[PDB]
Parts: sequence; structure tokens; C-alpha cells
Amino acid sequence: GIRVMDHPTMPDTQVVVIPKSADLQSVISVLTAKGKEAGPQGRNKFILLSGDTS
Amino acid sequence: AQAGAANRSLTEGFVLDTMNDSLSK
Repeated sequence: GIRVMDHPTMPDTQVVVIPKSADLQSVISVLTAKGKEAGPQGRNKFILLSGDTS
Repeated sequence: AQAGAANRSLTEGFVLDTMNDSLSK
């Protein structure tokens, strides 16, 4: 379903998978919240994938 | 992200900037 994993090459970026029909906006909202709560050394970015990649 | 321009967007998926709370398409 929804997955979250570190970016292979970008320590400051994570990868998020959002399956079809899922509320992307709600997923983003969470990411923006937690993205700032902690945060890496650099700027916190996420890559959003459309569809279940499992 | 596609190289060859300043506007290095993705060819697939989106980039979420959680520092400026803005989604780049």
C-alpha cells in the first residue's frame, strides 16, 4: 500500500509510495508535519510515487 | 530529475518540499 524509504543517493530525501485512490493530500499533510518535526541536516524533501509499487 | 535545464523536474512522480510546505510538479 503506502511505503516510505530513504532515497538511495540523497540522505536528505526520502521516497514515498501512494497507491491508487489513496488520499495523496492527507499523505502529504503528514509528510510536511513530520518533515519539520525532525528534519535532516539539509532540506527535507520527499519523492511521491503514484501507484502501488509492491 | 531531468538534466539539461534549470527546471530539473521529474519525468515521473512529484517532489515535496517540506521546508517551504510546497509541492513541485
